[PDB]
Amino acid sequence: HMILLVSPIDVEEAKEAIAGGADIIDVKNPKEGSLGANFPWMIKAIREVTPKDLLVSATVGDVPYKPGTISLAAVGAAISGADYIKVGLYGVKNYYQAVELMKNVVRAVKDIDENKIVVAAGYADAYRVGAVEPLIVPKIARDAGCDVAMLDTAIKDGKTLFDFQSKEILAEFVDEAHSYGLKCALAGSIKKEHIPILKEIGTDIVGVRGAACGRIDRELVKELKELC
Amino acid sequence: HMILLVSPIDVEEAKEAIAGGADIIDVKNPKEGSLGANFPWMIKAIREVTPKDLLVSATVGDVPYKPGTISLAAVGAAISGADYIKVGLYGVKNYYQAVELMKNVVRAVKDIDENKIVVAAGYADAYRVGAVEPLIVPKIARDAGCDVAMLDTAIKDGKTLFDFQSKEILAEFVDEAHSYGLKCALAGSIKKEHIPILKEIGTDIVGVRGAACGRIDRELVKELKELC
Amino acid sequence: HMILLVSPIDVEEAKEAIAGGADIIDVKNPKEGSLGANFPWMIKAIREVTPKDLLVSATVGDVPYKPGTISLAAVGAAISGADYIKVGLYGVKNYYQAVELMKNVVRAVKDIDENKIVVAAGYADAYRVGAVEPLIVPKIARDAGCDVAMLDTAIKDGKTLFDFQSKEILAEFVDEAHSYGLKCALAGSIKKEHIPILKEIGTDIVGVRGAACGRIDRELVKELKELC
Amino acid sequence: HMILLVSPIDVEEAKEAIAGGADIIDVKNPKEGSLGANFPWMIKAIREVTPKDLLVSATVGDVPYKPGTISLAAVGAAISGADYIKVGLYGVKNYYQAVELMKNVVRAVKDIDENKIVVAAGYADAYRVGAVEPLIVPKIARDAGCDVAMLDTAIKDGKTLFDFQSKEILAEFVDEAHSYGLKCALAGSIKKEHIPILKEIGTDIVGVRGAACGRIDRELVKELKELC
Amino acid sequence: HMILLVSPIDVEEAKEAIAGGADIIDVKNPKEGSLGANFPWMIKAIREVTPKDLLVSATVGDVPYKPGTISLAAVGAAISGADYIKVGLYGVKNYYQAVELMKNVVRAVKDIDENKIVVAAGYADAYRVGAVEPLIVPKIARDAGCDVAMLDTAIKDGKTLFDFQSKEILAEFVDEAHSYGLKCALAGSIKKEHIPILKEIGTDIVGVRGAACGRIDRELVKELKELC
Amino acid sequence: HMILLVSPIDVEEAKEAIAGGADIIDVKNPKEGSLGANFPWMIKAIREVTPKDLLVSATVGDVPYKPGTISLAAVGAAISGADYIKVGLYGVKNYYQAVELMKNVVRAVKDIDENKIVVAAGYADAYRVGAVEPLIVPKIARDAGCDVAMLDTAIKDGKTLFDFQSKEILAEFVDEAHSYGLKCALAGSIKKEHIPILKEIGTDIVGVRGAACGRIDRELVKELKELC
Repeated sequence: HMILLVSPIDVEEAKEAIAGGADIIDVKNPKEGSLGANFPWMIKAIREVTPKDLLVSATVGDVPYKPGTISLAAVGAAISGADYIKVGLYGVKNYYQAVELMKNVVRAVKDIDENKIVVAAGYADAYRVGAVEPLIVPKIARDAGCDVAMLDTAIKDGKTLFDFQSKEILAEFVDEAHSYGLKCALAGSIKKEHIPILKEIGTDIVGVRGAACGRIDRELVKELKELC
Repeated sequence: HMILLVSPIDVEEAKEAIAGGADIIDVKNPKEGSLGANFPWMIKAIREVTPKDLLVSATVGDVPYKPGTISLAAVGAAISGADYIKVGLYGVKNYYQAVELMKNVVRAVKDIDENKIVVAAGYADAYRVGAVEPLIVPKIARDAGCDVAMLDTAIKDGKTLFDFQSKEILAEFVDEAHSYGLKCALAGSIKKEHIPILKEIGTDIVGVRGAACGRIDRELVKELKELC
Repeated sequence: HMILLVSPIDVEEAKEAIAGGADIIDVKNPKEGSLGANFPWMIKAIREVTPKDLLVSATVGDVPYKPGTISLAAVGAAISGADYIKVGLYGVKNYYQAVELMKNVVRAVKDIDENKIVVAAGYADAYRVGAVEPLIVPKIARDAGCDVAMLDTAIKDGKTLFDFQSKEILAEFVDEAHSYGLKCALAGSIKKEHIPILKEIGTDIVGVRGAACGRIDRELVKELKELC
Repeated sequence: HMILLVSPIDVEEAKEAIAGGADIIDVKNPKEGSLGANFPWMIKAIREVTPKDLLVSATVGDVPYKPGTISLAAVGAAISGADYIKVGLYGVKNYYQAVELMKNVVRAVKDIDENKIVVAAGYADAYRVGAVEPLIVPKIARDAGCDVAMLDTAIKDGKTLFDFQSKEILAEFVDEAHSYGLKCALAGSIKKEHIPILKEIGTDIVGVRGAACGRIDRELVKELKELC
Repeated sequence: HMILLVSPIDVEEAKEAIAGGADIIDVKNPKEGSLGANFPWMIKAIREVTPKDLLVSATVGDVPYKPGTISLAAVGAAISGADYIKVGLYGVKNYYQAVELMKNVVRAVKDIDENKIVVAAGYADAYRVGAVEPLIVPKIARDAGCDVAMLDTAIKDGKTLFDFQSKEILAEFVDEAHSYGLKCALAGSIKKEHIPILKEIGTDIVGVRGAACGRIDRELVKELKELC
Repeated sequence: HMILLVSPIDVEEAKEAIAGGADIIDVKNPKEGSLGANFPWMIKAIREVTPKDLLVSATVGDVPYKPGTISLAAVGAAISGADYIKVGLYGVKNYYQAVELMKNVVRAVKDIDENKIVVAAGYADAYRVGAVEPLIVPKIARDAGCDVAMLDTAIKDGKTLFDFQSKEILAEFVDEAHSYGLKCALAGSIKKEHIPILKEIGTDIVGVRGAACGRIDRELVKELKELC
C-alpha cells in the first residue's frame, strides 16, 4: 500500500485534496524553491482545516548548510502544526554535512514532540543544483535518525523523477531505506502513469500536485488514491 | 545610557556575562557565520540560567533570502526563550528583499508575543560579502516594523565597525533609526576604546565578546558596563 | 516644473529632440551599457548643433571603481562640451567607494568650471548588476559635493524605474536629495504615463528616449514636454 | 640607444628622476592597478615641474573594454599635459576588441594634438589576469595606428618581465614592432641587470621605478641612464 | 592547391565524403566540444573504410591544460589509426602552457610513428571560451614542433571563421605558418562562398561539414573539391 | 591479506618500492592533480624496471566529463604498459555521468587486453573539489563493469582518508564493493597507523607514498608490507 501526499497551494486546495482522499497534506512554498518553506501562519491554517485522522507535512526549505538556522526552522514548523518536518538537502554537499544538519533537526523536532516525523529529502536531479548525491539519502537518514528518506526534483522544468533516475536505481534506493527501517517517499513531477511503477518498487509515500490538477480536483485526487 | 549586550559561547560564559553586569545575553553560533544561529536547546539553556530581569537575544543566522525559512527560524528562537530575535541581512541584496523577509519575521515573532523584539541587522562591511547596503538598514527596519536597527561585521578578521564606518556616518545611522522610533544596536569587534564614541552618538545597545576576554571574564564585563 | 532630458542616438536625433522642446540633450552610448560613454567627437558635434540656451549632458560610463580613470574621463567629457557630466555608479559597491570616486570626478569637473554640473547616478535595479544601493545615492551625492542625484535602470530588458522602485520610496529619494540642496533626475524606460507621477513627487529632471519614439520624433518630444 | 622612463610616486620623486637624467617622467597610480590612472591635477603638476626638453607619460588605467570611457580618459590625460598616453589592455580579450578600443583612443588624442603619442600596453603575465595575449600587442598597435607597443607586468608580486617572457620571444616582439614602424617599450619589475639584455634586443624605451630606488635616488637614475 | 577535409558524423557519411573527393576524413565528436574526441573504435572504423591513399584525422578534444592526459590521448588516437592527431587548445591560456602541452603530444605521437602529423588547433572565437589567443597558434606550432597550425570555431552557433577573423589577419596567419615550414588548416562553419577566399590566401587545408549538406552528399563534396 | 600499492616519483623510487616488497607500482603525476596522468614514456620505463610478477598501475587523470578523451587516454596508458588503468572521477558530477565515462574506458581497455584492470577512483574529500560523491563509487564501478572501486584524497594538504571518512562508512564501502564482486583500494595520505584499520575492514589494496618516506626507503616499504 502506497500513502498519497498532496501539496496544495492554498487552504481551498487543501479542502479539495482532503475531500479526494489525500493521506498527507503537504505545506510548501514553490516561490522559495522545490521544497521552499511556507509561513508559520499557513502551516497552522492547514493543520486547522485538516481532519484529525490525516497528517500535515511542512518543508523547512531547499536548505543551505546552516544546522542552527534549520534546527530553529524545524521547531517553527513543528510548533505550527506540522506532523512531518521535511528538509531539502540543497546546500549540503556530502554525507557528513547532511548527517550533521539532519541530526540537529531530528533533536530539535523530537524535543518538541517525539511523535513528529523527520524527512530527509534529496534531489533526483541534484547535479543541476550542486546538491548532495541523492543515492546516499538513505544512509544520511539512517545515520541522522530520520524516519523517512525522500527524493524530489530541484528544478521544476517538467522533467520528472524518472528522467533523472532509472527504475532499477530507485528500486535499490527504496530497498536500502527499508533495510535501515525507514519509510521512502518519492516525488518529482509525478504523473498518474508513474503510480503503478512507484507502487511496484515498494515506495511508501508518493508526492503529487500536478497529477491532481489548473487547480486540485477532488475527482482526480480520488483517482490517484485508487491507483495507490 | 547604553545597554551592554554580550555574546557568550556556552552556559558557563553566560553566567560570567550575567555576573559581570551584562544587560542582554546574546545567543549566536560563530561557526555558522557572523550572526550564525545556535540551537533551540542552547537558547533554552541560556534563558534558564539568565535571571528573569535580563533579556535573552538569539540570532537566526546570516540569512539567505528565504522569508518562509527565516520566519520559521524566528518562531523556533522565540519559542526557545529568545526575547530579542536578530536577523543577519546577508543574502538579501536590496531594500525590497530585506523588507519582505523582515516583514514576515516581524509577523512570526509579534504573533507569538508583541513584546518580543525584532532586530534587523546589517553588516558594516556588507560589500565584502555582497550583503544589503548597511546605511539603508534604518529604513528597512522602519518599513518592516522592526524594533531595532543594528550593524555588525560579517568577516571576523579583526577589522572593527570603525574600520568600515566613520563616526559621522554612524551618528547619522543612530539619528535616523531614532527618528523612525527605533532603537540602535552597534557591534563589530568592539573594543573598550570604542565605548565612549558609541555612547556619545546615542547608541542604545553595544554588542561585545572579544572586549570582555580566551574566555568571558566577569571583571572585564564589569569594566565595559561601567564605561556604558 | 520638470525639465525634459532626451538621449539621442545621433546628431539627427539630437536636432529632433531640440525641435520638439527637449531642455537637456544627453549624450550616451547604449552599446557600452545603461550609461555607456560616447566619444569626445560625438559630444562636441552634439554641443555644436545644440542651441546655446540648452544644456548638453554626457555620461562617462557604467563605471568601475577606478577614480583616476573616471576623473580623466570627466575631464574629457567637460572639455568636449558637456555641461552635465553623469557617472553611472556601477562597479562601486558601497557608500565609501562611491563617495571617493565622485569626490575626484567633482574636483576634475569643478576645476574646469564651477558652473559645470556633476550627476551621481545609481541604478534602480542595482541588485541585478551588483551596483551600489540606489537608496543611498542622495547621501553619496551630498557627501561627494555632486549637484544632482539620479536613478536609471542598468538592464534594458523593458522593465521600468517603477518596476524596481515604489512611488513612496522615489518620493523619499526626491525629498532627501532636495533636503541636501541637490536636484533629482529620474529615468529607466520612462513612459508617458509615468510623467505626472514623477512631476507629483517633485522630480527636477526626467530622462527619456523610448517614450519619444525606432526614431526620436519631435511631435512625441513635444507631447512629453507638454506633460512636464 | 635606449630611452629611460621613470614612474615617480610624487612631484618630489619626479624632481629626483629629472635630476638623475630620466628621459620620460611617467605618471601612474599603482593603487588602481599596474597601469592605474592618476588624477588630472597630478599629471598637470608633473608636466609643470618637468623641463620642456623632457616628455611626460600618463596612463589611463588597466582598462575595461569601454571605448567611449577610455577615449574620454585619454582626452583628460592629454589636456592635463601628457605627451605619451598609455592604455593598459586589461579588460580587452582579443585582437579585435583591443584594436577597436585603441583606434578610438588614437582618434581622441590626435584630435587634441597630432604630436601626442599613444602607447598600447599589454601585460607579459596577461594569463594571471585574463588580459589580451601580450604577443599580439605589436599587431594591435600597428592596426590601431598607435606609436608604441609596450609590455609591463599586471601583478606586482616581484615577478619580472623575464619570468614571463623568454629573451627570444621578447626579441621577436621588438623586431615585429620595429617592422611595423613602431617603437617598443618594456617594463615589469626591471632591475639594473636586465638593462643590457633589453638594450641588446633593440628595446627603444625601458620603464623603471624600483631599479632607481625606498625612494627614487638621482645617483641610481644616473647609473641606469649610463647603462642605457 | 587546397586540400579538402570533411568531418563525417558516421561511417556512411565518411563513404559519401570519400566518394565526393575529400582528401582528409576527420573524426571528431561534437557532443564533447568543437574538437571533441570520438572513441578509439570509431577512429579505427573510419581508418578502415577510408582508402589507404587518403589520410584520417582525429581530434583529442577541446583540451584542458593536462599534458599527461593529452599525451596519452594522442597515443590512443594514433594507435587507433589517426594519421593527423589534432589538439584543440581550449584550456591552455597562453603561449607557454600551449607549447608545453603540444611538445609532450609531439613526443608521444613521434614515439608511435614518425610519419604521423600533429595539428595545433586554436579557436578563431577563443575570447568566447577563454582559450589561447588564435593569432599565436603559428608560433605555438613552430615552437612545439607541430606540423600544422589550425583555426576552427569553438561555439557552433552559426557564426563563421570570417565573422571572427578578417581576411587580412587570416592571410597573415597563413603566411606566418608557411614562414615556419608549417601547413595551415582553416575551418569554422565554412560555406562554399568562403572557399575561393581561403584558396587565395594560400590555405593548405579547408575543413567542412555543413557546406557538404541534412547529411553529407557526395555531389556537394564534389562541388567543394572543384572549388579547391 | 592486503596488497601494498606504492606511487614512486621516479624510476629510482620504483626500485626502492620493489626492493621493499611493494605489490603494485603506481604511475601518477601530482603536478596535474591527485590522480594526474604521467607521460607514456614514464609508464613504459616503470613497466620495464618492474619485475614481470608485479603489476603496474597508471592514472589517466583527475578527469573532466569527456568520455572520448578519457577512453583514448586509457588506450595510451594500456599501450604504454599499465596493467591497472585508474580514472580519477573529478569532473563527473553524478552516478550517470560517471557510469557513461567509465563504460567507455572499460570498452577501450578491454579492446587492448581483456586481462587489464580498470579502476574507478573517487575522492574521499570530493566536496572540496565538486567531484562525484565518493560513497556511490562501488555502484559506478559495478554498473560500468570496472574491476576496482577506489578512494583517494583530491587535495594534498595533509588531511587523510580518515579525516574525511569514518571507519564505519569505509567498512560499508569495502563490503558493498565486495558484494558486487569488486576489489577495493584505499589511499589518501595513509600513515603506518592506518594500515591495521584498513586491513581490519577488508581493504584489498592500500596506496601509499609519504608513509614510505623525503624519498621512498625500501626499509620503510618492508615495514608497511609486514603490516599488510
